[PDB]
Amino acid sequence: KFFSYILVYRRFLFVVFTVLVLLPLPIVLHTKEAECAYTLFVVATFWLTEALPLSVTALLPSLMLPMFGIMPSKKVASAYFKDFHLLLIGVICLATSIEKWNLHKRIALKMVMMVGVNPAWLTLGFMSSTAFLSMWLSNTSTAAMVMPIAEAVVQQIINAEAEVETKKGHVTRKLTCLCIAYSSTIGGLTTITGTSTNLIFAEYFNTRYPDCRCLNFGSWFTFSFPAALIILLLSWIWLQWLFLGFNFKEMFTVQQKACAEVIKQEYQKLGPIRYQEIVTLVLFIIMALLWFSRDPGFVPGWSALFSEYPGFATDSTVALLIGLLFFLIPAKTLEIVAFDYSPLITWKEFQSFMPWDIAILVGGGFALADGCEESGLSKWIGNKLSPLGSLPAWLIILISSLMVTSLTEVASNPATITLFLPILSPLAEAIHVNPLYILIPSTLCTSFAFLLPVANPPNAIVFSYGHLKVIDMVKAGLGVNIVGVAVVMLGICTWIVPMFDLYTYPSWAPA
Amino acid sequence: KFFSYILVYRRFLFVVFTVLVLLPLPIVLHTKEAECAYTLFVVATFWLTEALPLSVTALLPSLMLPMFGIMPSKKVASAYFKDFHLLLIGVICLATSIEKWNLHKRIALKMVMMVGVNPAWLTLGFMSSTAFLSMWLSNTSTAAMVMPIAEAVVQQIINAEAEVEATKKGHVTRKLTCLCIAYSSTIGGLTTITGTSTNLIFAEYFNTRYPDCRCLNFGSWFTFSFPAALIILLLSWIWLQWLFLGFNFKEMFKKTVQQKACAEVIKQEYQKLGPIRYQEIVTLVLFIIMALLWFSRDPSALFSEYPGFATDSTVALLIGLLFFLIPAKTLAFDYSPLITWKEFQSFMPWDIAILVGGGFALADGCEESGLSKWIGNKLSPLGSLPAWLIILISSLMVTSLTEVASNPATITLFLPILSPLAEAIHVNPLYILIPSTLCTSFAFLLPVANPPNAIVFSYGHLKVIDMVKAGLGVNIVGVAVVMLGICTWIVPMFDLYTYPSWAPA
Ligand code: NA
Ligand code: NA
Ligand code: NA
Repeated sequence: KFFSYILVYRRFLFVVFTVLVLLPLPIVLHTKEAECAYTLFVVATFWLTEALPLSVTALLPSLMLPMFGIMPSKKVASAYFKDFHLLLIGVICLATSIEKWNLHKRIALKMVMMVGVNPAWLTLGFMSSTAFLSMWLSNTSTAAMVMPIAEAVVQQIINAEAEVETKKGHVTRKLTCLCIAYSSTIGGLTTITGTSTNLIFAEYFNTRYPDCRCLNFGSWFTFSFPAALIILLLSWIWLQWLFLGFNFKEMFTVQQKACAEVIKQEYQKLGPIRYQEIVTLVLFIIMALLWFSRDPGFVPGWSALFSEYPGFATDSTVALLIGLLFFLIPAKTLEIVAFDYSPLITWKEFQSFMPWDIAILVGGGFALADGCEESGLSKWIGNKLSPLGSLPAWLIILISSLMVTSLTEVASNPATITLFLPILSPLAEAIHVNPLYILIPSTLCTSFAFLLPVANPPNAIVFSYGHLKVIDMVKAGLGVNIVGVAVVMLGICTWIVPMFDLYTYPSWAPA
Repeated sequence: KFFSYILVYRRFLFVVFTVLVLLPLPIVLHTKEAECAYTLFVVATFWLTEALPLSVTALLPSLMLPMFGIMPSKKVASAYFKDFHLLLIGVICLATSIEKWNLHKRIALKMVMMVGVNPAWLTLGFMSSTAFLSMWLSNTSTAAMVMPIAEAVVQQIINAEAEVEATKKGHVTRKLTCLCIAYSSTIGGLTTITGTSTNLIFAEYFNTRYPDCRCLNFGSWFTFSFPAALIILLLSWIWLQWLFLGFNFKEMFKKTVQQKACAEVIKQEYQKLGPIRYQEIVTLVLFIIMALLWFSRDPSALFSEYPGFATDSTVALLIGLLFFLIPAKTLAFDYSPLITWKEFQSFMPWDIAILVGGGFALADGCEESGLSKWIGNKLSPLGSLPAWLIILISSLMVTSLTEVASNPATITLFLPILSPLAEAIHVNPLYILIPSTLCTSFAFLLPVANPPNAIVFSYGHLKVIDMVKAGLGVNIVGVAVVMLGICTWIVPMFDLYTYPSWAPA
């Protein structure tokens, strides 16, 4: 009798139960830092299991932090719109222009005609291309720009699968989403400028250790490319096994010819390229080049033109500058010339197709991280990590790597690395084991945020495309994170200590 | 030829021309004040001319200020989201819950049954209800909540007239109702500190800059705002009913063959709605809980160690998020929470949020660039003119420049300029700040002036010339009434003639 009533209203009952069961944490402990811990636990629990919509959960910090007195409501609101949101708006303008004029369909059909009919090679090509392109621009930018093309490819293959005559389509869409999202292994690990975490680490190391000049482009790549490539290959294998099937003999039929014929027929139906598509392609190229030319790290960029106000113009300035141009560039004339022209995209079309839910979710994650920093919660974890000097070096490395890769779960990678570096470096120098030996694994594992969205902006951008099953993302991310941690361990043990000389105390380290 | 190509591409050519022609100012002056002034001029020109979408123009500060070097892009992005947006989200949840479950039509039909079918009495009732709601709710939230109900009212009125007969008058009535809601929202907002974010910003600025002064509170603000608000509301109602429908003398005070038929058909519509059911009542309960907490918690008294941490936006979020988990319908056997995030997303004015954030960022860049100090220095020699002429000029300037920028942005821009000016002329700071704060809310000429105007104009019944014609008269009436109130009754209560002890010498 009552069992059915409990089963039907499981979400409401679970929400109430998890609010009340963690309630003793604030009242007990004299209300010191368990309030922010309780807020984080409740929000994370609601994020793991779909008790509430993800954006509704992201709005919870705006309730909990002000009432607990951790930080004022004005500051919590100010934390909801950040630089990433301007970047997202700028990129979404371009994405709307791409999809409205069927440029994505044309690119997808051309790519399918060229190579990649087999799903395994298609996924491998997506991962390799996204990983290579993310070497230079950013994780967020590349994950945002290459995702529409992959979605178009998958949609076109699904449409052509009819062959003049399902469960496979959605699982392939999830696999494509995850492989685009998880292609952070090359995008930032390999190059110092690839990710934010790697610029912050380099700046901190140079400031704290001016004598050591080993960290530069062409030396980060040497020790980081093998590990990142191994992670990429193993993650591709793991994703191809988890979703769909893996057969060794298949990678090592008339349906393929029928699909190729359908794809060719559709491509011919597209016809010659249009003016709007040409303009959109040119603006895409200009945006990508401007992102690449901000600060390559080996040659001066255009930021040297502004070499008086450093850090003022970020990637989002480029995104906005090239995206707002879509609202004023003429697309069609209303040759009657009745009233005026029309823009490439109108605000009506931009309001839709905009991931407002993703913006709210990332804002909520930012607010939660800021609330954790404001209270003595992150500092508490860092101070708990400090008294491990008596432990062996490898155990210290493993504990630090796991703690960093699990604390970047709910906080942005730059915030986690900026928090942990001042904590680890005195700990590294307390023992005589080569502070790089402990700094490298932590900064490598900080970017391994493959679990849940909002942890990494690429994850949220990919999550924006409707395949909102968090449990699948968690299942894939656990394996990818384990693979990444294992490969980082193997690299520290094998490849990195020859060139960085991580076994003995260096001269540049303080005595 | 050339002329036809210029005529078709008006907006593109105008945008390029305005960007290029004002470039001499930053190129020659080489000062941060000039660059901020250039950004202000470009944004204002695009807002009046509407060459670019209002949100697209609002995003221009985040592209211009970082490039000019005024402040980093991170600060500009941080300036786009404030407590007003949290309040807006919290109240849009409730508005979505009201509209989805057909509560707006029920309230509309009950109101029509109560106050008959005469358009002027309906307009009076709408203005009174909107003012009462905006006394506690923000003007944007008040408009978003109220406007669907009046849309239902007018749609039912034209339906009844068409069926009884079996139009231009109905279109005029819809225009008048939209304008009256848009104005009355702000008119009610002027009454209280929490009615508008403009009053909250002014109050916090006055408290921070003048800690010694403790005059401002709910009671004082109500005492010197209620008479002016009532007079302005009544005169604006008279102006609106004279403009569109035409004035009446005695037929207004005082059944017609069509009247009983319309009442009857409204009655059958009301029974066609059916008895009140679930997915309602709970909406009313949550709304009255929101209002009760709004005028009970903040009249606090429970969170004393943290004063000002929890505000009306916290209560709005607390009540609104309950619309995402309370079950509505059975069936996976998972229930329905009375709102799906898709429904909230297709109701939330994201463009309004971006526009207000852009205004906030532009104002913040205005203080950071130092342009506000330059404006205050240039306005300092106003001491020669009498105090009444000084306040008249200040109020006229504020109400003229509030038609382009949002009310909170305008007030937060002008407070750091006006407050030192009051101290310089050795005059009571309140004597200058209060009229300016009251006249800041008088933004009626354009949809960009305040978000309620944009919400009203979004329905497409109104057009810009009618809004301008009504807003000019309402603004004149408001300025005159505010000046009269300052001259007559506010001074005896506040002793504004003498220089206060809290103000620096
Ligand atoms: Na990257
Ligand atoms: Na993270
Ligand atoms: Na305004």
